[PDB]
Amino acid sequence: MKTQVAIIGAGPSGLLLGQLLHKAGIDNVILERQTPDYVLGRIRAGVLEQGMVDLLREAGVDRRMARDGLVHEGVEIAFAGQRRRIDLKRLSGGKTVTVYGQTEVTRDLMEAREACGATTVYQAAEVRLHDLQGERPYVTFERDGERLRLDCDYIAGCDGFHGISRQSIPAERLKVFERVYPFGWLGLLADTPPVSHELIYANHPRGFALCSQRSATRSRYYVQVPLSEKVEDWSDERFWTELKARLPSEVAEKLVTGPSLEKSIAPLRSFVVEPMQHGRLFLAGDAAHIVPPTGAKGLDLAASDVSTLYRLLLKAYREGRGELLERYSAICLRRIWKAERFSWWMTSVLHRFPDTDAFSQRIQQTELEYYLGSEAGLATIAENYVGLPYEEIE
Amino acid sequence: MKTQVAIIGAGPSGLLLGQLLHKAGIDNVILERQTPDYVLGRIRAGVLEQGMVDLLREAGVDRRMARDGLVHEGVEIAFAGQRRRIDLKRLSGGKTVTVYGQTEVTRDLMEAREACGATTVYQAAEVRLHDLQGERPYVTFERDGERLRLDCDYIAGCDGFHGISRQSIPAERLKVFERVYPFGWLGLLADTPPVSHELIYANHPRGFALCSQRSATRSRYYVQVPLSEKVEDWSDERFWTELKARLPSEVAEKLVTGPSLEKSIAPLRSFVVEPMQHGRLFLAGDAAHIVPPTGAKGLDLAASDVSTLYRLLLKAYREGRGELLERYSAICLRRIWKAERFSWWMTSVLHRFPDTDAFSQRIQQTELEYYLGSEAGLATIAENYVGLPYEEIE
Ligand SMILES: Cc1cc2nc3c(=O)[nH]c(=O)nc-3n(C[C@H](O)[C@H](O)[C@H](O)COP(=O)(O)OP(=O)(O)OC[C@H]3O[C@@H](n4cnc5c(N)ncnc54)[C@H](O)[C@@H]3O)c2cc1C
Ligand SMILES: Cc1cc2nc3c(=O)[nH]c(=O)nc-3n(C[C@H](O)[C@H](O)[C@H](O)COP(=O)(O)OP(=O)(O)OC[C@H]3O[C@@H](n4cnc5c(N)ncnc54)[C@H](O)[C@@H]3O)c2cc1C
Repeated sequence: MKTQVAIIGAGPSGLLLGQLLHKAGIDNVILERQTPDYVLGRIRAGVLEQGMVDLLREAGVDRRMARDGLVHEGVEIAFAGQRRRIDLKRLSGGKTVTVYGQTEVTRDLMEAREACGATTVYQAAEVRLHDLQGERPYVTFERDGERLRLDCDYIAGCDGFHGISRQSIPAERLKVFERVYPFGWLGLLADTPPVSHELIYANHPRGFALCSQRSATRSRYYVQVPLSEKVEDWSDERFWTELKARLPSEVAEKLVTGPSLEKSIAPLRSFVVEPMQHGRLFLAGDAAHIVPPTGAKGLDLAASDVSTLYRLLLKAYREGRGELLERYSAICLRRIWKAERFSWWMTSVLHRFPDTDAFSQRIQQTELEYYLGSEAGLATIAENYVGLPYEEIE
Repeated sequence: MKTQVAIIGAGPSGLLLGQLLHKAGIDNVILERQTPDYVLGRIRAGVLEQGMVDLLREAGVDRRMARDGLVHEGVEIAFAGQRRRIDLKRLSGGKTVTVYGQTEVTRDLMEAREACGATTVYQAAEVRLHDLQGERPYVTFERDGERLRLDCDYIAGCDGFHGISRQSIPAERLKVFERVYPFGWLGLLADTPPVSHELIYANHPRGFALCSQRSATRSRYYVQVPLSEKVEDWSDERFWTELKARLPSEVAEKLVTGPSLEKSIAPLRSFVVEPMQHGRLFLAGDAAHIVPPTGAKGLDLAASDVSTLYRLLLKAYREGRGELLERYSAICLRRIWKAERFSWWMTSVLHRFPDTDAFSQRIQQTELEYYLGSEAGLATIAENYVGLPYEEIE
């Protein structure tokens, strides 16, 4: 079998690269280990920034987001009795963030790709990548017991942290940067009206909590939990009590609780790999980099990687200027390390850390009292939260 | 013997409190373990901010600083080949910093106090503090073998980190916050014209370096050195070679070197104690708090403590409103913890740390690439470097 671009993974990154390219006359095939159903069970992300809003419009898939997504102009941080709002519209010069669930984003792109008739093979087993430094790479895989060959020009690894494509690169050609954090986020999605018009992040003695939303009648809540915990030990009851124990009393009394639709523990991680390419293989999104979700940056980096990868592949097919695709990693990593620093600062000022000594607790709070009470301090959080500018290409 | 205020220590803090009070008709005695000569051998500080410039004028001791001090409008940070200037005048709204040596500051106040005839006892041995929670405290001490009694109303501990007065408080009434850093600053003062019109701070692979000045013909240089080192192992030659090894090549070639006037290793420390008072005893300056010299904040906190202590003692004697001196610590500590966070951030982004793993080196550099390339990021360093506002009293 044959195609121009082969994309491994059909989550936000595989599907958006796939769509942008189909619209530009550049053929592509997506390969996904799981089912449409299993991919849609993953609740993940609520907050989108301008880059990803503009790209979903560039791929003509913006309709349901323009009606149903929520434009937010501020967010609140709760610490030590206080409750402080960062006005993102004015501390960043008009930028806002968009609340629209990741399940929904994925649904819009799964419906769009289906309508145009571009190839997608779900349940594609044991994907292997071959001949990466040659002029004609290929993907082998198994569909219902039969082992098949797909030839392409170029391969995009959009397959997440556990995907086969970063492990398909010689480990000596790669430099891994990692930090594991001693906690996870216990999440709980409920069909309840949210506790505030805006998102509330909270540093509490007992550990972190976050009040998010998916729409006017759906809510997403997290509490920081230890690496030892397991979801079957946190009953809906247990959770709501602990979430209320971590909020300002006049937020917790206004809380409308209800039964979970979904409950799960995500571990926290900072991960970068350099380079983000090998030969004809280009890693994008979570294949190449993980951030802790505290700063809402995961989909911010997927969109700029994908925007950069699409823009350089157009130049390579429409324009014959194919030399420029070796500029991929250097363009991407400048943006990855600033969103990685933002995601770590966020994480470390808002979570409770094991065997923190007296001095560092005091510094952590003073960090929050400074950045939130200073015009310039606030603007450093706000321009990072709404996304920094994109980079020059040529 | 008797006085109104007794001040333990005749460095920048004891002398400035002492002077301000003599001018307001409030009598005071200073007690100092060492000699005038030994106190003046201590080279310490080069950078002063607006609060301390204005206070030295309030105490009428500003003359030689107005002629001889240097007004600086920017400072430079060197990291990874780059060399970036923070314009402090415009990123903070007109504020500047003053380069004038601490030896000189102390000399101006030792000469002023001498002219007015206010009491100073140098070589005062084994100062003990007695009866602190009573209505009539006193200092005992020994002058040339004879053990003498000094009665006062109130005592100011302006005696540094090693002073007897913080140890004179019941250890249970105190909460100590401390961080020891795994390095020191090797310093070297030379009678050479400085390498730049402005101060250069440098993060280099080999460890930290700083290019400072005392005037157009005198220079102050430091290199970060390990806690194991001893000054007799660093010859002037050894030092100059290492300082040149840590600078941008086109700074190191322009360097005019020469023999040391002074050479010494200061260990780095963050220290806070809460409260900053006990009964009739009020700690000020370095008695109460230590910062690493990276942010030039030590004399910034001495001046606001002293300004606050003077202002509340005037109110207590001129106005009979003596209740307000229990507001001392809460007023001071708000300013101490923001200058302590600034001094730690500074310290950790610019020094080389032991068993730093791949991820944190990358974050440390990304910290520097962000704060220096963002308008808001730069303003957070600049308003902290020139000193934040002072606090409301009433
Ligand atoms: C709790 C949580 C909250 C988050 N909240 C936010 C938020 O508000 N905002 C934000 O910006 N980010 C957030 N994120 C991050 C965001 O969810 C991710 O960055 C996003 O899912 C990345 O898209 P992706 O397509 O690159 O990878 P994924 O979404 O992981 O998709 C990769 C796909 O590849 C498939 N694949 C894997 N291995 C193979 C293989 N061998 N062969 C074929 N296919 C394979 C997988 O089955 C999967 O479908 C959050 C993440 C978590 C965990
Ligand atoms: C390398 C270095 C560089 C620095 N650079 C700067 C800079 O550029 N800018 C800045 O803002 N800060 C800087 N500082 C900090 C600044 O030097 C200090 O904060 C400053 O000396 C504090 O003044 P002080 O009077 O409170 O304490 P000190 O200056 O320490 O004086 C206290 C005095 O009390 C006396 N004393 C002690 N024990 C007793 C006792 N039992 N009885 C009686 N008297 C006693 C001592 O002998 C001494 O004279 C630097 C410090 C160092 C170490």
